[PDB]
Amino acid sequence: ESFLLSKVSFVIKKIRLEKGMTQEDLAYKSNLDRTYISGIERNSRNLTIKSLELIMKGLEVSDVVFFEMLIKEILK
Amino acid sequence: ESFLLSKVSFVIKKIRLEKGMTQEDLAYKSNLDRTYISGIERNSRNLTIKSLELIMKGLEVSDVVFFEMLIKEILKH
Amino acid sequence: ESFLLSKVSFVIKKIRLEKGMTQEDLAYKSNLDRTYISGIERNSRNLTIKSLELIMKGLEVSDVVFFEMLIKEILKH
Amino acid sequence: ESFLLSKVSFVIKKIRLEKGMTQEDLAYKSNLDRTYISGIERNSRNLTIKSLELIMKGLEVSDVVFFEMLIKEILK
DNA sequence: ATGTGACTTATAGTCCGTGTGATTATAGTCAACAT
DNA sequence: ATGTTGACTATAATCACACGGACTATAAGTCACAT
Repeated sequence: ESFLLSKVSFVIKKIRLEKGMTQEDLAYKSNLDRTYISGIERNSRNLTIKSLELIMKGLEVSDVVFFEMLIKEILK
Repeated sequence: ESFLLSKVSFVIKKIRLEKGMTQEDLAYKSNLDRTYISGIERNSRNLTIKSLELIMKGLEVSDVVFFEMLIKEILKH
Repeated sequence: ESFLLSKVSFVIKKIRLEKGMTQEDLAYKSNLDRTYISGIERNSRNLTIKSLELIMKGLEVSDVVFFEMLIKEILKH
Repeated sequence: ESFLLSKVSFVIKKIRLEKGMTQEDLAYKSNLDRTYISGIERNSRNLTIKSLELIMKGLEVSDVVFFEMLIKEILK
């Protein structure tokens, strides 16, 4: 697997939780598949930017906040 | 098309020129086709995080540094 | 345009495919531009004996056997 | 300089002589410059196929006969 | 609720080639004077 | 006759790039069945 990919996924999971969402609800909100999301969170998926963008919409988080977070997460 | 993509697209080119690289050099070190590097910069193609990671390694730049410039380009007017 | 040129350009391609090479290998091995190899085959282009020699070295072929295949191509109907 | 380019030039000179032609006449017959011809024969020019072709027409020699000769000259 | 697996279908990514403006090196062509 | 030296100017040859079609790998999106 990839280092970045795991932290993207970790971040996605982090934010979903800090907000109190279920996967079911992140899937609904972003108009994507729930198993799709589960896959990403166990990090069994290699998103495209577009997909990442949809997940950010679903999380209701701007690109900037996401990347600010991803950076922090990246530095152990 | 996509907001984030053209930003990612823009930043890949910006860095590449800042480092005096050519598409040929880049696609070189990213072990992607020079067609793909062109494709990305040209028509903001929808790359995968893994591919983006390869390009970062190609640009001889870190995850962090890239995303910090990404944030800057998004914030601009 | 020129009789001999399209014969030369035909034979460069023939050999290139016979040896299972691609254009951009040959462009490397011949120590000429990517687009020049294309341009020679694609249209014809008016190359120099020195450049022709480089290509022959690149096709991994001798002056002699090149010209022998050149003669054969000229002689065709 | 180049081996091939030398043998080419030598051949051009050879054929010119076996036909009893002067350079002046070889240049008239192919409409090129006499100093141009001179230059090739003293191996100071790297001609293009197009030019080579004009010289063959000026020598009144077919492409095939030229290369047949060029091959033989190439083999010592 | 979340996590599998496995199975299509869209598309990301590859591979080989075409065609092009802009710049640099050099062949094409023609002087003057040689011998 | 041929040789040589500068020249000017056409174009060979370079360099960075765009663009397309066809093919291969894989992400996108949806089932069934776990827990």
